[PDB]
Amino acid sequence: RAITVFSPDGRLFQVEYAREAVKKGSTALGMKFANGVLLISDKKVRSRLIEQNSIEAIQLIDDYVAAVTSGLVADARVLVDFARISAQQEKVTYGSLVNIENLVKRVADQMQQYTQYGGVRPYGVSLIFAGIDQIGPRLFDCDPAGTINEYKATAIGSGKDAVVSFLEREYKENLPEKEAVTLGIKALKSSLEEGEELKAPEIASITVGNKYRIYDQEEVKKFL
Amino acid sequence: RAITVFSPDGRLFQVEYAREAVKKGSTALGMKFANGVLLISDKKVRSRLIEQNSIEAIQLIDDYVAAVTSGLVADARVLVDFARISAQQEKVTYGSLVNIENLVKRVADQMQQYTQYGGVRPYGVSLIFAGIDQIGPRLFDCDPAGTINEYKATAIGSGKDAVVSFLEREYKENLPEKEAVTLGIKALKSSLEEGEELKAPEIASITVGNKYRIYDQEEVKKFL
Amino acid sequence: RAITVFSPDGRLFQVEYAREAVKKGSTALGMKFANGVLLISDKKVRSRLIEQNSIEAIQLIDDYVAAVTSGLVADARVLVDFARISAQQEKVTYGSLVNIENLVKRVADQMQQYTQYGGVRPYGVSLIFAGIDQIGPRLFDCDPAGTINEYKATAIGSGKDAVVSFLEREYKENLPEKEAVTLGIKALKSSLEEGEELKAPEIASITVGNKYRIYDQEEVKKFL
Amino acid sequence: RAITVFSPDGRLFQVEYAREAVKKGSTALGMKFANGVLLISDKKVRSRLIEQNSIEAIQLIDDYVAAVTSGLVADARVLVDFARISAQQEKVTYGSLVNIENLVKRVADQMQQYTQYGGVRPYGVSLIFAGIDQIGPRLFDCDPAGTINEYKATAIGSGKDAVVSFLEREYKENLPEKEAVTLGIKALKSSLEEGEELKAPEIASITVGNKYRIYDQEEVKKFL
Amino acid sequence: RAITVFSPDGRLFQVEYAREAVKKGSTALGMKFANGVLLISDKKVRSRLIEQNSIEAIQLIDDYVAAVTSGLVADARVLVDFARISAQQEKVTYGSLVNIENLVKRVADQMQQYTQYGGVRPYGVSLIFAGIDQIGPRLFDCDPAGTINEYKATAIGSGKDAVVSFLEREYKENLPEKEAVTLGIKALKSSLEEGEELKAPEIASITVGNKYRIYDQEEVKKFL
Amino acid sequence: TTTVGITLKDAVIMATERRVTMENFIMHKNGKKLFQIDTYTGMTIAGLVGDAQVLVRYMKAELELYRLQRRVNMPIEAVATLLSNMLNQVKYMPYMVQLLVGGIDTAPHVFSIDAAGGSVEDIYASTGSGSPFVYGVLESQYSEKMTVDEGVDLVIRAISAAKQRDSASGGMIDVAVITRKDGYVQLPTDQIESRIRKLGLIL
Amino acid sequence: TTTVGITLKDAVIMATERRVTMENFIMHKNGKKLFQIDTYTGMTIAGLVGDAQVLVRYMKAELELYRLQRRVNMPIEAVATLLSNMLNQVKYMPYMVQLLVGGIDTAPHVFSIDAAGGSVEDIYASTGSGSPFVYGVLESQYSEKMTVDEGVDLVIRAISAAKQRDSASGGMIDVAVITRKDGYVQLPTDQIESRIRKLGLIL
Amino acid sequence: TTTVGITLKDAVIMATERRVTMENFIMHKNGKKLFQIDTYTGMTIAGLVGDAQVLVRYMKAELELYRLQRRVNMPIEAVATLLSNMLNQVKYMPYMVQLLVGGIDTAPHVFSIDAAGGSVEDIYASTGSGSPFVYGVLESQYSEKMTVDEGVDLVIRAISAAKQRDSASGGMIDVAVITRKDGYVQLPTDQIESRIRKLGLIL
Amino acid sequence: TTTVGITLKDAVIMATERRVTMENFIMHKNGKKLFQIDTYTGMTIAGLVGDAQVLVRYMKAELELYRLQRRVNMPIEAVATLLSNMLNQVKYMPYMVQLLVGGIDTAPHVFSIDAAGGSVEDIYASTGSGSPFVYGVLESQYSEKMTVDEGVDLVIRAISAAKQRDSASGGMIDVAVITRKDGYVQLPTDQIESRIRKLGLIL
Repeated sequence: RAITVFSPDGRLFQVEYAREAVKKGSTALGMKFANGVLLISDKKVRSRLIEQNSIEAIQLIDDYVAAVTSGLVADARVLVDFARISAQQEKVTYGSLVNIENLVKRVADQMQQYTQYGGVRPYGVSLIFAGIDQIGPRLFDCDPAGTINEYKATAIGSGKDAVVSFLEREYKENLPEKEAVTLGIKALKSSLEEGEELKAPEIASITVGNKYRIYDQEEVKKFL
Repeated sequence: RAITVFSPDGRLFQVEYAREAVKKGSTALGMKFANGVLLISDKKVRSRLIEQNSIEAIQLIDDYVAAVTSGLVADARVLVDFARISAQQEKVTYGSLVNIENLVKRVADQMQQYTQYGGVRPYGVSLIFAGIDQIGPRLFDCDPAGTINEYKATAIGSGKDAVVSFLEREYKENLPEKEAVTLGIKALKSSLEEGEELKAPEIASITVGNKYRIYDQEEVKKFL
Repeated sequence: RAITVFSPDGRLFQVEYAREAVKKGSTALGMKFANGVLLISDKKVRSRLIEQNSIEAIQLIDDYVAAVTSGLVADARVLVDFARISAQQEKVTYGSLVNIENLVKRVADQMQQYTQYGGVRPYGVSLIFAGIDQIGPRLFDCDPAGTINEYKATAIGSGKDAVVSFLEREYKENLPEKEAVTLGIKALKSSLEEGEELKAPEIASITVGNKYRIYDQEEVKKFL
Repeated sequence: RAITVFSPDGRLFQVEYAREAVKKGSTALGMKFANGVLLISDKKVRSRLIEQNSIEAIQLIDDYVAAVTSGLVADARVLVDFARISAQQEKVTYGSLVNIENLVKRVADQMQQYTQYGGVRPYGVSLIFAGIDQIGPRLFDCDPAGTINEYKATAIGSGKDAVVSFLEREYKENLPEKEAVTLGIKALKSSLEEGEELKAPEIASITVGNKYRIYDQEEVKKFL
Repeated sequence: RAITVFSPDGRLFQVEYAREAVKKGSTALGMKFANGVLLISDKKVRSRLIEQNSIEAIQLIDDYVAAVTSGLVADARVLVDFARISAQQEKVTYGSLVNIENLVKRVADQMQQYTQYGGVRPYGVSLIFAGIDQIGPRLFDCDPAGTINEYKATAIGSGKDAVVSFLEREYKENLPEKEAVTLGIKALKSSLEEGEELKAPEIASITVGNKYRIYDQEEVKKFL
Repeated sequence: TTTVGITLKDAVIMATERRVTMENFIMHKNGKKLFQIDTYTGMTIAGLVGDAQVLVRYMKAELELYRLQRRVNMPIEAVATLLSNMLNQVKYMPYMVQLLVGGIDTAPHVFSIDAAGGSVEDIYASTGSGSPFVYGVLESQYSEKMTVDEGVDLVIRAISAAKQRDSASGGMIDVAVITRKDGYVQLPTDQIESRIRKLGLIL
Repeated sequence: TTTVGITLKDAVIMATERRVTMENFIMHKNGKKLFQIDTYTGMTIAGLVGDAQVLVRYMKAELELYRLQRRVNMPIEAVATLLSNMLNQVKYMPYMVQLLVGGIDTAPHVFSIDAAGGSVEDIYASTGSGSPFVYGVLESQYSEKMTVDEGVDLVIRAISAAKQRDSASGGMIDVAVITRKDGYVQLPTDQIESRIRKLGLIL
Repeated sequence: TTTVGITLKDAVIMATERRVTMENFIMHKNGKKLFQIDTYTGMTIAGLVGDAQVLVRYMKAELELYRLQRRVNMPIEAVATLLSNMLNQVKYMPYMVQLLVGGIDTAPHVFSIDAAGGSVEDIYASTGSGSPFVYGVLESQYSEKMTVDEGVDLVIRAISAAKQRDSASGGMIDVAVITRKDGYVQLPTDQIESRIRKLGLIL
Repeated sequence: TTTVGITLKDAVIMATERRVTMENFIMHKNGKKLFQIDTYTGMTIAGLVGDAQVLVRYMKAELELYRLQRRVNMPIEAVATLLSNMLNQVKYMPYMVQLLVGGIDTAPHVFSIDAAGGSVEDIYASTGSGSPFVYGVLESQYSEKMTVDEGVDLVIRAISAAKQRDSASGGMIDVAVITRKDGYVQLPTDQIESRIRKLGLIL
């Protein structure tokens, strides 16, 4: 009941308790478009003393894999650094990052381990990975148990369910990049406009063939 | 009562609790036919955002052993990867995968270990293995304690008992592949048609001599 | 009270709880005859989908030591594999398996260890070993504490006590092989004919000088 | 509830309890100015027997990174020494301390570890780091979970909230050094003038290009 | 109270609980005579299926040290094998088994260790060692704490106290071997004749200068 | 020994001799030095026999595990990089071997790897004892505008020159053409004898 | 020393001399170099004595454990691959031995393994000090259309030539024919002396 | 082999030959010895091939991880210090290589690193077998008041002198100019042939 | 040194000289090289003294532990296999020794073990410096139809020939006959001097 052992009926209570820990985080989402994929994190810069642009929740794992996280921010940073060095290991060994699915699977195995053993709590963090590989655009989710699922569009955070409802209704598969980031912002709006404000969010995109591009402060307000 | 130690009467409570965890999973089944063996997983693609065909629960262990799993999906992926590298170890050592029973036995020993020791919970996952070896077609089950049993036809998941009742009545030993996958789909139907829908399931087969063939989306709907 | 530590009066509760776990198993027995020894396991093939002959509970440890087990089947398979590799170690070291008593003693030391230490439960399994060595025919028992005893005839499983009562009355020491397997089947009958069925059991024998012979399906029904 | 495992709803109770341990400490703060950054610790020299100037809470990590701490003073000294040797590792490896953010991230990973594992309590200490790198002036916070945030001005200690309220109202971004240390002292005053005394505080500054300068006893009283 | 830690007043509860475990065993005893020492175990062969003579509780440690045990028989066999290999170590190192007291002391240190540490229960077994060395005939006892005492005559088992009372009254120090084994059998009788039967016991002797001699079945019945 | 690998328009042809010695003393008149390492790429062997067969077992295993985990074949640059890292993780208990791995993914390749793990691409390569002879004839006759038939004729002429002018090579030549359309196909010995008798190299 | 192994139609014949030296100084006029390694396959020894007997003990153990765990015999390719991996896991504290393992599973085989673990098939093979002589006579007289009797006569003529023309070999020849029908049967010394006196090789 | 690196006003030009041998026996007429190691710095190779390619893979990985973690490129002093610590942590199982890493951060640099990890700056440097020739011509003709075109002409004249007077070098020269404005740009082979035919070095 | 072991009808006779050197310089005119290793089997020593005495201590210990655990003696094949595995687990920090272990279980045996652990049976064997002489006389005079008295006379004649024609051997001969009936009995020196004076070998 108080460490990763099984329930009276088939539940891992600590891994549940980690999922409600990642429900308490900041919302973020991502979606594929016609020839790439985008990630938009809400960034709700609370005080004016925070160095707005220098805090980044969309972090790069490689020039061809990015990640946005939600949950406990410390476990987030540690796990994202593990993903970075694992991508570097595959660059050293095989010469290129052939599959981004292998990269999410190794990180998810790392999370499964601390789901599995005693003497350690699970990673209370959830992530979504985005990028192109040889196969094409991929968008993955990652769960405190280490569960991965592949999406065309997904969410994470406090606005998990509201955003996923909007995506469940209004997502169109093949979509130009401009209308894609517009649909993503409308998703982020409908959920986060319960504090009656959104802000400028942070958003990155790739189209297949090019490297990574994170927007600047000025460009996102045009779509806002 | 709360770790793998014995009961007041002869029960391992955690390994039980793992068996009810694998009762909460998705159903799948498999059966031998005249010269091979098939595995059909129900795949119930819930949302439209899931990349339907790219999530695979029938996963290959070698070109001559396949596996379909049920239970906690993270423990599933980790254990299936252990089975993959163990089959590769036997390819390096002996030159070929002579017995698929050795392959299920090593994986089941791995599950018995975390059934045996403290400081770790049991693997809450159940699997069935299928394929031909030098002996011929084999179909195995694997249990959270590490129990293995050999079948001509078996099931796993939420529709364990209903499917096994249908198989217990209506199974014929030597059967052509077409009527075999038809009987398997009728089995999967009778259980899973309590939500009054089935979907297109996923299904793979081998006939002895050939390699592996997983169906595509179009072929399974002809038998549906 | 809940790990292998002593009682308020001289009992190991977990090793007891393991003995009631092996009381919940399938019955089996064995007996010496005039120039060899036999092992008969009841095999109660429950469903028709089980591959009747391919599940084997009489398993070979060497061409001159066999074993039949009862209790938790996973711990059974792991311990029997330990006995196999230990017999192989003695073949590598000394050139031959001179004493089968050494082989049961090493396995029983392995069981005593997890009777002794914390952080591990005892092996909930009981076995009987049979075979000839340089000394002659030997038949051993093995107990969840690691207790060994040597018999002329013994039992294990759910029908422990009923079979041992019949053996206690009706055993004759020097006996031809045919009347020996007949007496063994009468023993297995009297106990297991409470579900008003026996089935074809599985039975193996050695006479001193020859290797191992496990019966086929047809031969055991003549004595049935 | 009593070690770093998760809550019934998403809380790490020990890491909370560490945050209330660092709320019980001595207050300190820091802020960027036009071309550098300052750190002012309150130093409340209680008895006259304490060697006033030789106790230092603003401690140097490198000639181009300084740190002031709050909370348990022993955990403070141990963690500050870890930061010192980590900065020295980066000097040995890369030739220079290129990013001060890397330095706060390694220390915060060290704190995340004892947030993560059992058999160890979290570091009950909070720190703020200040200095210039190749990027420019940086000011970081560090939290018992290992959370880092970047500020233009921040606080820590018993007067966390009162000082942060004054900074939230009255901070101006680009500011000459004299008016900067005056604003910092007014911040430290408004909070700590509840015991109706402040004292001479301790305060250090850097302007980009120069090394470190800690004031002497005489200079701080001019701004007091 | 439930592991080897101290009492509210000076007791090791687990080592006590081990002493009541060795009170539940089979009785045995030993005594010096004029130029040697004897060990008599009661052997109460319960069923007729036990291979009467092949179960031995008087076991040899060396050609010049023997041992008879009482308590948990599995811990007995493991500890006796430790004593065997320790005697062999002293034969390798020094050339001969000069002191049998060193041999009982090393075994007793082995028992003290699992009396001392947590994560392991004490050895629930008691032994008596007998044999001649360079000093002469020695007879030792060994206790679940690792306590050793030297006797001229001692007992162990269920008939500890009754036998020790008879020995306390009727022991004569210098005694010919025949009258010695007669006195020992009278001791074993008076205690064990509460089930109104004794049986043939097992008994071994040494006279100083000769090797070991265990009686056969026929010789002990003359003294019975 | 001798190996040869040729990249041409949309195909790669790799062939070896079959004579293994293992002593001076030629011992096995029919060995095996041409290995299919994956369904679209193969590997040839020109070193110490035991070490190289261990290498072939390991690379078959790793590429099969790769194809299973990723549902796609491995690229040729990746398999040469993997093989180079394997040979260069241990070079002070070294493998004395000269590997040559060819195959097609979206364009044909044949890569050479020395005993120290220096992977390098070339449009045709050769390893082994009788290697400079086939480099001579491939320097004189090879054109990249060839078909598959002219290519395999060039390869058989090459290995025939190496068998004529070298002691260590010899035995029956075996050739495998790997192309994207028909995959990896090893020619039967009847067609090889047919090309030998047609090109006027039989004696 | 000398060994010989011949694959013919549905059988494999393996024979050795029996003379062990262990010095220059021939010391044991009746050794044992032909070992049954499993109920349908055998192994011959041509190296350092102690290392090779350790190898025979290990392979008997591993193949018996295999047959027990799987209820079927091991294939010949598997036992040679196992033996090669064993010899090649340690080659810098190496085994100085030349192994030759023959047997039948669904087709007869005889595989040769050097000290570095290079497993390679051949239809007849030989190892040891007096090995080129039996390669000479097996190159001149062996045909694959032989029976078992013509095969064992060829083998005895071979080892007789090696005993006549080599110092290290000698002693009484022992032969074992392994076939699928009758299994592994080692010929008694009376039939061996009968074939020696019949073929005109006795002196 | 030969490499050359020149620092001039706001640029750094690095060029190599492309001929890899790997034997005496020149084997690969088109190798790759000029590697882009990061978006503003490159690395040239003049040693044992396998070890140096491992070094290039590791430095690409470490500098890419660096740029990702810090959102800025690594300085040239830092990459040479890193490379020196890497080569000097193991020098008794050593790398036999001579590395030359050039690039621009706020001022152009080209640093030379020997096999023992002695990083040292110079305004022009060269490594490899045919290195003293290009040191001769760069001692006689180089001025720091050059443009980029005069610099790359000097570099091609240098490597042409080394190709004329040395056996180990040769093959088609490849050149890359790295400057702060246009970044790292490797010249196409058409412009290289154009400068060769213009400067009167073609034969 | 010299040892000798003879298997005859139901007995085995093992004898040694007693002269230990340990230098050139014969130092100990009465050593001990014949050791009883178990109640029905013995061991003789012909190598480096210290290593061999360690071997004797270990084998006494292991066989006594064996007899205690199993209540039966160890077979001779088992003790030679054990001794061979012991000597062959360490051969690169090796034991320079030549062991010879004889004894009777159900049939008499005498096994020879070299420094590499090659156990091999023979009906008579010898080790040591003066070993070819006793092999000569045992080749000329030994018959397997001997009694015990003719056997021990043959053994004393053998070791007398070795003492006459070799520097390293010498000293008083000690002999032990091990048979199944009377067990292991070492002859007293009075009977040995009696046989020496009877056979006409005293000088």
